[PDB]
Amino acid sequence: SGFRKMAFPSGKVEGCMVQVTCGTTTLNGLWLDDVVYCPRHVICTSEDMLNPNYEDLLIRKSNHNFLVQAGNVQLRVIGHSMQNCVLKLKVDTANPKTPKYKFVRIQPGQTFSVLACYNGSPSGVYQCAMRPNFTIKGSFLNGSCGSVGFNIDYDCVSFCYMHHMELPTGVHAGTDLEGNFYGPFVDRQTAQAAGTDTTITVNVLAWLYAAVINGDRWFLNRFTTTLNDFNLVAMKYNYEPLTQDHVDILGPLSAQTGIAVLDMCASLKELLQNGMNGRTILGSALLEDEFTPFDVVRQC
Amino acid sequence: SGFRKMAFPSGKVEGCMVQVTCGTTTLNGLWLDDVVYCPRHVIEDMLNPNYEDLLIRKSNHNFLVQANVQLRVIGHSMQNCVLKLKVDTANPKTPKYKFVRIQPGQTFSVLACYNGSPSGVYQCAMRPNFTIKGSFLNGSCGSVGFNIDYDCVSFCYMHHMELPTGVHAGTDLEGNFYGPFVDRQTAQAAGTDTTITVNVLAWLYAAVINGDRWFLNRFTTTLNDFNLVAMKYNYEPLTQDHVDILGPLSAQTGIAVLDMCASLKELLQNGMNGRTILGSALLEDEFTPFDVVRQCSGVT
Ligand SMILES: O=C1CN(Cc2ccc(F)cc2)C(=O)N1c1cncc2ccccc12
Repeated sequence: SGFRKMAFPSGKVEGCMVQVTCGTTTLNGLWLDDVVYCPRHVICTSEDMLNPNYEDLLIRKSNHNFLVQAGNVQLRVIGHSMQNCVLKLKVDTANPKTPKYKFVRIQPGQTFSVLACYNGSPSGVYQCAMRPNFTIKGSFLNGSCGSVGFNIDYDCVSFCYMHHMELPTGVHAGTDLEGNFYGPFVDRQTAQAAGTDTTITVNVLAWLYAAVINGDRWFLNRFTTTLNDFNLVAMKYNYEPLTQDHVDILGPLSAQTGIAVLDMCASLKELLQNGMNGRTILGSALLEDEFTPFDVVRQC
Repeated sequence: SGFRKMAFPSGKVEGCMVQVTCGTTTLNGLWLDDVVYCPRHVIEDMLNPNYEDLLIRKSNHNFLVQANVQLRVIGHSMQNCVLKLKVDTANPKTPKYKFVRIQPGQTFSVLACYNGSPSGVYQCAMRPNFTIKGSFLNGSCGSVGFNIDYDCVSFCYMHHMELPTGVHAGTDLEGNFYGPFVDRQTAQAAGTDTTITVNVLAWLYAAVINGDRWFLNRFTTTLNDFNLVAMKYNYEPLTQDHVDILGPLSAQTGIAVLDMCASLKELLQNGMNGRTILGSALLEDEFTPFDVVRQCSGVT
C-alpha cells in the first residue's frame, strides 16, 4: 500500500545528458546515436533575446562554434541543423549508452518524469504533469534549459519534453523533441502569459479510485450524477470538463472497485462542496490532480 | 523557481538490482562487488522462524539469482537481518558507495523494484517512529533507499515488510532494523508518529524563498515557549542544534529562527486560515534543511 508521486528510473536518461556551449551560453543537451538535441536559443546573445532571427544566427555559425562536452569527452560537431525550436548537432560518435527510444508529443494531463540537469549534470528527478494550460509546475533554476521529460515502457524511453524557459508566474514552458512548443509560447524574451490553469478532472477521479483501492471510502456518498450535471458543477471550481473518453478510460478502475464512474463523480462534487473537514486523502489535504489512470493502475 | 519532492538520479543504483529466488519466494537483491544483498526472510516458516537453522538447510543452488544472466551462487551468509549471497562474478556496474544509517528526520530516495526490475523512484523521510510511508506492493522486498553526495551512493535502507497500517519497515544495509520491529509474522504496530519540526521550519524558509510570505509575523518567541506548544501538537522538540542548522536559511532570508517558530506556533493554533504554502495545505516535514538548500541552488 501507500501512494507516492513516483518517477521513472532516470538511468537510461542520465546516460544521454551532455553539455552544449555556444559563446558565453551553456545549457544541457540530449545525446542519442550521433545527434545531440538541445534548445536553439543557445546560439543567442543577451541583445538577441527580444527578437532573435534564428535562421540568420545559425547561418553565421560553423560546426566548431559548438562546444559539446559529454562528461569528460569533447564531442566533435560535424554538422548542425535546426528543427523548429531544437538545434540538432551531428557528431562523429554515436552514443553507446543510447537506449531504445521514441519521440512522443503528449496531451495535457499526461504525466512524465523530469531529469533536472545543470551543466550536463543530473541534479534530481521528479514527476509532474502537463497542466491544461500547457505549462508545467517544475523545479528549475537558471541553467536547467535542455533538461528533458520522459516515460519508460518496457526498457523503451518515450521522450516527450525539453525545457526552454521560465515564465513570470514562476512556471515553465518547453517543447516536444521535434522542437514544437506545448502551448502558445515562443523562444523569445518578450512578455508571455500562462493561460488560466485548471484542475485535471479525470486525474482527480483516478486519485480518488486509488484512495479507495488503498482502503479509504469516507468521501463516498449514496448519490450519482449525469455527466453533464457533474461538469456544470466542476467548472465552477475551475475543473477541466470530463468527456466520454475520460469515462471510458476510467472503466478499468471502476470495474476493479465496483464504483461507477458517475458515482465517483458524485463523491467529487461533494468533496468540492464540503472541503475535507480536517481529514486527508492519501496524505493530501488538497485534491490531487497529477496522477493519470495509467499511473494509478501501475502503482496499485 | 518551483519546489518539488525531488529524488536523486537513480542510474548508479539501477545497475545493482537483481532477482533472487529461494524455493517459492521471489524478491529483489542489491548486487555490489561479488555479493548479492537481500532480506533474510527469502528463506509456515514466517510464523516462528529460527533463521540460523532455516539457512543451514539451504544450499547455494537453492538461490536462483538472475541479473538475462543467471549468477552462480558460490556462498551464502547472513548479517543481522540481511542475507549476503556470494556470486562468482563481480558486478562491473558497481558504483562508489557506502552503507550508512540515518536518523529519523533525515530523507533519502527509494528505488522500488519487482522481480529485479527497477520500477520507480521516490523521495521520502524516515519518520520519528522509524517507519516509512512508502509505496510498495507484493514483491517489493529488497528495494533499497539511498542518498548521493559528490559521486558516492550512500545506501541507507532495505525494504522487508508492510505494517498493518500501510506504512513500511526495513533495515539499514547491515541488517539492523529501523524502529522496534522484527522480520516475522506477528502483530506489529508503529508508535505514535510525530512531525519533524526542523523540516517544517526549513520548508517554511523554502516558501519565503519562493515568494510565500503571508505566514510571517513581527513577533518573536522563546525556544521554551515554542517547545511547550510543540508538545501539545505532537511536534518534535526543537533543539538548539536544530536552530544552528537553520542558520544558512536564516541568513539567506533574513528571518530569525525564533521568529519563524512564532510564525509556525501561530500556524499550529490558528491553522492556515484557508491558505496554502508551496502548493500544499499541510505543513510538510519531508524536506530537510540541506534538502532545501540543495534544491534552491542546483547541486548536481
Ligand atoms: O536558463 C534560463 C534562460 N532563460 C532565459 C530565456 C530562455 C529561453 C528563451 F526562449 C527566452 C529567455 C530562462 O528563463 N531560464 C530558466 C529556465 N528555467 C528556470 C529558470 C529559473 C530562473 C531563471 C531562469 C530560468
